Amino acid sequence: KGSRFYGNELKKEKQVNQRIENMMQQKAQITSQQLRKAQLQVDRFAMELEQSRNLSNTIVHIDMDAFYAAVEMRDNPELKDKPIAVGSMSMLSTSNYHARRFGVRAAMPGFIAKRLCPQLIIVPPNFDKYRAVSKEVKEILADYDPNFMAMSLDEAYLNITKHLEERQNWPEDKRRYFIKNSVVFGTSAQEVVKEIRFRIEQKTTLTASAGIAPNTMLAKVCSDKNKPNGQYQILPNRQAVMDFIKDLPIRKVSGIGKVTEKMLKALGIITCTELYQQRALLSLLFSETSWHYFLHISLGLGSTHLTERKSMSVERTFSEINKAEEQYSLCQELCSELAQDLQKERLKGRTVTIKLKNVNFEVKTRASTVSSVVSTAEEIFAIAKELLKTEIDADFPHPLRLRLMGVRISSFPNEEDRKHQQRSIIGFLQ
Amino acid sequence: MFEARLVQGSILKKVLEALKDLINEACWDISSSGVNLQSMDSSHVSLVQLTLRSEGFDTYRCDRNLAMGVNLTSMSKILKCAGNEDIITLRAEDNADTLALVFEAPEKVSDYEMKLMDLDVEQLGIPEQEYSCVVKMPSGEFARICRDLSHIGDAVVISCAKDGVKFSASGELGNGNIKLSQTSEEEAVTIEMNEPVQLTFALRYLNFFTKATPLSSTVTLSMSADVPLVVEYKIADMGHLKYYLAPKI
Amino acid sequence: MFEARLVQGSILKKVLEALKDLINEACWDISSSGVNLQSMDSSHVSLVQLTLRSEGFDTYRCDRNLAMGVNLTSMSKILKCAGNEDIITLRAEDNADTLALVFEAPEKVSDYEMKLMDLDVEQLGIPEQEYSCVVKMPSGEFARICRDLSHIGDAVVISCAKDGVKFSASGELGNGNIKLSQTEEEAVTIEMNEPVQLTFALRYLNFFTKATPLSSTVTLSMSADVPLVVEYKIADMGHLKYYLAPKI
Amino acid sequence: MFEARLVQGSILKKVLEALKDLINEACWDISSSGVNLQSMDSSHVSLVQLTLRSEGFDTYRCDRNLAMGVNLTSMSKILKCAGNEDIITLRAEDNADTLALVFEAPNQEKVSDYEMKLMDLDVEQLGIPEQEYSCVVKMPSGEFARICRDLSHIGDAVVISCAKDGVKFSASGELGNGNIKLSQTSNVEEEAVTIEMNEPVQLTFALRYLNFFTKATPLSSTVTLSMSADVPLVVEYKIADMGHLKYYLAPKI
DNA sequence: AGCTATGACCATGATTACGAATTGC
DNA sequence: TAAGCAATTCGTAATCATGGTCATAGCT
Ligand SMILES: Cc1cn([C@H]2C[C@H](O)[C@@H](COP(=O)(O)OP(=O)(O)OP(=O)(O)O)O2)c(=O)[nH]c1=O
Repeated sequence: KGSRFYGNELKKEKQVNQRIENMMQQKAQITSQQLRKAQLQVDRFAMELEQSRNLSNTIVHIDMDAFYAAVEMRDNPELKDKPIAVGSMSMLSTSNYHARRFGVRAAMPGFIAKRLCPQLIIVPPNFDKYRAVSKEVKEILADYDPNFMAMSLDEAYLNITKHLEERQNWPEDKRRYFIKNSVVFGTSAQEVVKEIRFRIEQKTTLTASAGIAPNTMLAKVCSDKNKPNGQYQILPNRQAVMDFIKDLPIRKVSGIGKVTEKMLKALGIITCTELYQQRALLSLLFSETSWHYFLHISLGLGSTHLTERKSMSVERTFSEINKAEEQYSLCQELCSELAQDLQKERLKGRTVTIKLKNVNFEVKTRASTVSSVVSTAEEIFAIAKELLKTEIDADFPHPLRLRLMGVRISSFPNEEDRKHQQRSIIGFLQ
Repeated sequence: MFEARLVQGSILKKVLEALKDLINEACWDISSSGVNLQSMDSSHVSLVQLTLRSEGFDTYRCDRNLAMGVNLTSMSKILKCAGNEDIITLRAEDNADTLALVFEAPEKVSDYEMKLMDLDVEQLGIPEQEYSCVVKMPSGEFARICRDLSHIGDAVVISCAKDGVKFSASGELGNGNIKLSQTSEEEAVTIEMNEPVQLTFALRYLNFFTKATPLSSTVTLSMSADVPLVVEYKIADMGHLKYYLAPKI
Repeated sequence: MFEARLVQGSILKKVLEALKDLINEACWDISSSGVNLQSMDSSHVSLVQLTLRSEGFDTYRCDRNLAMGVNLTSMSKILKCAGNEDIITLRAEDNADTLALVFEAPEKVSDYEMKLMDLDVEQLGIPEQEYSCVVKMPSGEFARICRDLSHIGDAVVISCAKDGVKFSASGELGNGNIKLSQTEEEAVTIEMNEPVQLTFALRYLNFFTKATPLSSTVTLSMSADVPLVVEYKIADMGHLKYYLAPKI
Repeated sequence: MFEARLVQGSILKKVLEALKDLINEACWDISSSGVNLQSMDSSHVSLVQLTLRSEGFDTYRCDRNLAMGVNLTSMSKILKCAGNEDIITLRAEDNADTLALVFEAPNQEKVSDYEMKLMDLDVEQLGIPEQEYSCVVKMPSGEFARICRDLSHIGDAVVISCAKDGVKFSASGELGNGNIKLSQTSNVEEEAVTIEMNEPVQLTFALRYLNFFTKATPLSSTVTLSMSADVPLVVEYKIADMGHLKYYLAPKI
């Protein structure tokens, strides 16, 4: 409305509109002669892309159906016909399908959606249960492919290009399960996924969507087509990839978000056919990796064959602070809890990057790289108090009015660089 | 009103020629018994500790404890102006932000003034413990050794035993092994060996340690296990300059 | 046929190594009085006045009165090719634009035939004043005081009273306030009339004090608001004077 | 195996100092007569040759005529880690990847063992057969380094002429032709510039290399130069009666 | 006082680090 | 009064390794 959050998104709106006009001023200064060499180059590379468009594999994505709500619903039998909401009065993680139509979505505050539905319940989650109900599903997913790639706790890219051929010579009770025998599932590529959904159904007391595609980005959106408890399928043939690549908004694809949406509402893009019809425009306008992503999201291309940790953070928000001792003392708890969580995987980090947020919402990530590997609650804090010092005393007569501080260990080392691990001196001092 | 007359001026020139390359700022504690310095550098690998007590000063007086932050390159640019013989008279008032050096040639009485700053160096050091290997060797040889393995690699292996002590380094052009075998008046190699200890350090701090070479001719390397190497120089009748360095792996 | 043979060959070497840094090309006026030069730097502040008389040239012969334009960098890079114990024979003709040099060694002679040029000459005179203060100090101590002072700032305030000559400066750290009191060829003598306190800039005095190996001692010559003389006297050959103007 | 002890531990700190910016890879033919080297440099005009024969060594044993491919820049970075008055022993196995250097001080308390990783290359043994010359000039070493560092400020080419009464080093430039003239010496230490001749010589050479060739000047106190027509200039240094170091450089056009 | 050593100071690509912005779940 | 993690993108800029130059000093 007219909030501080409204003020900072107003400034961000000014900035994105300024970049809109800075793009339109570089859009007018091209001609019909500047649409020649770039178009020929990007379609020569698209000939090099589409000729070896190999899609003999069958990649399956398996989402869930309101995962953080559904795993509560397998553990809350009282209100199965009710709309549930996880989170609290600041932010929602995900709400269920009895409330999606009413507007109760993700990335929405706990006060925006709650004034829309007076009859609702909002209960904070239990983050330990989902880590087990993920692994229970992963037990079923490991059988159909050992190299499955769980992105989050629920999404799961699986490759069933090999399991299907080694299923043809099977009997009619190996391919038949029991309700918790029940209906026999066939040998087709739809049927293996029907079997997977049935096992995840009557082994977790829940439901799970799915999606079959020749590629990964197609699977991510086919998993959204027939969405609650449903599925979809595309056939591996170069014609049939084109009939679904049309008539799609770019509010649906992942990797094209909200601001790259508005920077393409300018050039007249809604469908991916229009997004294909601007080869020499988008190749000259946008950056290198972004026009790469646009030219490969145009023909529907991507990952034809499937494939450690690189950061670990703790951030924390709070009310308004205006003192000098409270920031220095509250950086220590965030150094300590992160030092607890850094040893459970036994990783030696060598960078601390604090990150502060004003009461009028500006990010300030102040980084510092050391040469001593950092593990413990006192070998971090003497790298972050010298950044809280540099950015408290650079406002020389005035305090910092922050609302969020957060530390971030990074640059975890290789096997070539974990045999020479230099140590800090603060282990030895007293 | 801190006031300190040093009749051998080259001691202070040699100290702040040693400390300006490794660290670049310091916070000197000047109290009623001497000058102390405690400083770890930016990468938090080495520590340098320094004490010159109030007896080798040709005159010293101080009435209240002072903390004096000093840019060491500014002080090494000011103290480049004394000759090797200037009676150096460092004066400083208490609540003023300037340190008045007054040189005196043996009547060319210069009078320089420096700006201080607000520096908060960490008020902690290695607690008092006991050490396993204590080599004492000629400091020209120690500087030659620490400058004679950096041509190989950035890792020194100090392997200490009873007959002697061995320095080895292995880098992309090969490897090298210098062996010190014990002696038979200041070319004397005494090894107070207890347990034979093999460790590995970074030469990019051992080369900065050997810039206090004309402050003595005898250096004591004191090692243990899971404990930093100590290199110690003794400024004669004055005090000491110690360098602690952390090991690899 | 001008010939000027000097027997202490290090003289011209220390002179031209004190001049090649400041001014680029200059005019050599060649007469029975000797060798003369007045020139300005390329920033029009300092005024170099070199005077060499004919008494101590070991053999002099100058019939006409010539003027020779030289670029001092090439002349000094020729004057880095002789030892500190040679006999210089400078030579010139009216039929050529070639300043010849011969270095004689007591059996390695060194012939050089350097190019001249043709500059548009400026004969500016110096009205001689009666100086307020003239001080004489050993050359190395002044070289040390200016070089030492250059690390502190650039605004040297030379002060003078009968008891003491008092150099000050300032800068981003604090004022290096050197003194020298009233005091055996290495003494400090102060001839004072009125006390002086006058500003100069160190970044040209540093170009000046590279004539320190010429003489054992220098003389500063000052008046109120008149440009000062810094004079390095070659013994029994002439002198080399540098003029600097005060600021503000 | 090959082991060679040499008491003058400074000669390898100077022979392998005159040869680090010139070349960067060479073929040490370690055989029964002693250490050799032959190398045209990174510009393929200047021919280094080097020989430390056997009888000048303190002790010396090998029978397998081996051919070590030696990187001279890293070897000089290792030999710059020794004292001046040390004693140097070389150690090599037969099929060895590495080579061991032993630096024993005469104080004997400190001993150094360095180990250098080799390589393998093949170099042209472009043999330099028996020739007869025209003019020989035998002169001080600091004088020759001084002459070339003088004339390299004037120009960048040098005419060298040798006649019965001495030598002219004539160096034109953009600013006027320098000229330095040297004569003999009759009845006098190191000052003797003895110049013998059968027919006079006027040749011409460059000066980018005679600021490299007289980097060998702490190795001796007399250099010799030799010259004739249609034969390159021979810049010869002698070492402490162990052998010699030749540089070869050709005339111009 | 020149020759040479050599340590302080300085130009300077260049890899590496920093930081805001953007996307996901 | 508007989260909590992680991952990635580009353009800015800090530090470092590099050779060149200069000054002062041990050696000649
Ligand atoms: C998108 C999003 C998800 N999550 C959490 C909550 C969800 O339960 C879980 C899964 O993300 P998603 O699977 O995309 O969302 P969902 O399964 O809740 O809803 P749908 O089935 O319609 O996709 O991850 C967040 O915490 N924050 C977010 O911004």
